[PDB]
Amino acid sequence: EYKVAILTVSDTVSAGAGPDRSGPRAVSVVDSSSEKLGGAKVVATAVVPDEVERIKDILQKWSDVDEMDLILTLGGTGFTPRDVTPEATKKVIERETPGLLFVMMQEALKITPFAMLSRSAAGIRGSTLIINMPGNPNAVAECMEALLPALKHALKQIK
Amino acid sequence: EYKVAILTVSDTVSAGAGPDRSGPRAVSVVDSSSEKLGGAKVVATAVVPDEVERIKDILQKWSDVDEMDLILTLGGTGFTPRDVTPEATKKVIERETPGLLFVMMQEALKITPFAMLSRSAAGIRGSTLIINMPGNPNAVAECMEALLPALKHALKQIK
Amino acid sequence: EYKVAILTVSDTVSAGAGPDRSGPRAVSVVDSSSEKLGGAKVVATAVVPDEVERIKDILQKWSDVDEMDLILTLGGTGFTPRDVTPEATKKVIERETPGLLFVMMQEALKITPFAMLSRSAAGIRGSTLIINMPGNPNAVAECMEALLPALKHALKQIK
Repeated sequence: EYKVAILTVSDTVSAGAGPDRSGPRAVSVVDSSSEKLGGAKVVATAVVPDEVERIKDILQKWSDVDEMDLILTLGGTGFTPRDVTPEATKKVIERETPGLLFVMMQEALKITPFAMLSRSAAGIRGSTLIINMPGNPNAVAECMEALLPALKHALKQIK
Repeated sequence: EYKVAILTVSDTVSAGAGPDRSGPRAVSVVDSSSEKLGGAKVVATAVVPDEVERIKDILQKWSDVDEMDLILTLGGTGFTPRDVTPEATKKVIERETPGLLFVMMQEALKITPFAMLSRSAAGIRGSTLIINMPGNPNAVAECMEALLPALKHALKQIK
Repeated sequence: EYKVAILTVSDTVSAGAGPDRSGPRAVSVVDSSSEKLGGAKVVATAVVPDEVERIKDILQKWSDVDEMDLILTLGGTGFTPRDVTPEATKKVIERETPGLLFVMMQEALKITPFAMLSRSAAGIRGSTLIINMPGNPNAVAECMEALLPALKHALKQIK
């Protein structure tokens, strides 16, 4: 009923130099949150390198052509010079959703102060909600737990 | 002494299809916060539909021509495709006031996690402070309570 | 090992009409946080008036030409019409670092609600981290305490 897609952003994974350890975790978190999200299913994944054009193209495609309801990105959100996910994300979103970002930061900071190094963006494009999430496997579970109480209503409101 | 104006953003109310239930609440909250705000009075209200041009025009007019000290908007801050108040507001403000947004979000989240679905913007234009607030009648009371400790000094500082 | 530079923004100080009371405090906070920051030293200070061009030029110079690792600005962050530091900073940064802002706001609000009147910006330009901090002498000590747990890793990540 809600079409979720998960974008892994990683030079390493994209080059075939390493496995995606976060993608599967994210899929499985969404999957077991399905009821709480009002019926949602991961319907597509993709891997891109840490390059803004590659990130933008997918977000555009998944929003404008495939009409996903929810896109989660993983990675490319830190202080490393290659971390460009938020900049790519900011170019393509139309309506910022700063409350989602406030909640993720607030909860993540309860676990570790290193949370302050996340530079995630989030917003709506067309009728797709796009949320940047950190690249390590536990992050999606933690962010999804923080957002989950309200994310169902978020997706319903977007229509 | 401080001139407050309150803008209701709502297709329904603007079309005459329904009453403004939030406007009068906001007026009355400002009014009974007058002492705490250093002497403030709601001096004008207006209703506009959920259209960016209509919203921008009023914010411009009230800031540039009427020289309001404080403009509160109500509504148009959610995830609904018609909710365009923050996008309108972002076009017309000059200096962001992210602390006001942090406080409103932080307090609202203590009451309900659905607070994360607010996309309010806020900032200064010329010498007018503009704050987006949620469309339901209790929200202005709650946001004003969150901001009130420091809003007096905010208005003084703007001159 | 990390090159820190501290910019004081103040019409009064720049004109010679008054001393810098915050500058020396900031230098001394960085200095005595050196170990915790992985070896950092204030290597340069400058004073500029409350004018965006003056502020931008220095941030550009210190980032592009001198290659500072960390720039702290002091002052020009409130609601006063001359307070233009964040606007100047926003023009020169490339990658926002909103978690640093979230943390400073969160911690400052524990001390006083007037913290919500800070409009600080922060972000990375090239490989320089720029953080706006408030103009009063105790602020840099407080903000640095809030950021310190993670700022070492921030500077390492930027390279």
